[PDB]
Amino acid sequence: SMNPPPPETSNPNKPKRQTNQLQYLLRVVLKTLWKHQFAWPFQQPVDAVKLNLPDYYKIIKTPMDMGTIKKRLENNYYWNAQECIQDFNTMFTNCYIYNKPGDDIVLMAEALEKLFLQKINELPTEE
Ligand SMILES: Cc1ccsc1CNc1cnn(C)c(=O)c1Cl
Repeated sequence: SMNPPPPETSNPNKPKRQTNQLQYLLRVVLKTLWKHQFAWPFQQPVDAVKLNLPDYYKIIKTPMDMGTIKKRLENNYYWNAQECIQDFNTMFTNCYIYNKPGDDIVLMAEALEKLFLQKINELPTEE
């Protein structure tokens, strides 16, 4: 079973903003997670072919990854911070739903999620 098309990172029909919260989401939140030692499995869409996960996209119908989020932030895809926060949460949720407690990938997601929560706890108020 092939990979699906990746999530959209460009859509000229979609209204966009550059906001201080979205800037924080790139400069602080994404940056922190991206540089982490456990970031690598999450830096691009799950390649179900290479990774021999033929049931992945049967189970996971809203795929998300930090490669996609990074592109969405750098290319100003979002209207608001909540959209981006939802993408991160979708990414973590997918990992927990597909895998089992104590799997390496789940421990990796937990570490990244801890940092995610720490950083969005201090999301600045809108300017
Ligand atoms: C590359 C790697 C590292 C530990 S397990 C694994 C392959 N499978 C993966 C990869 N990424 N993600 C997000 C998954 O949920 C699954 Cl199950």
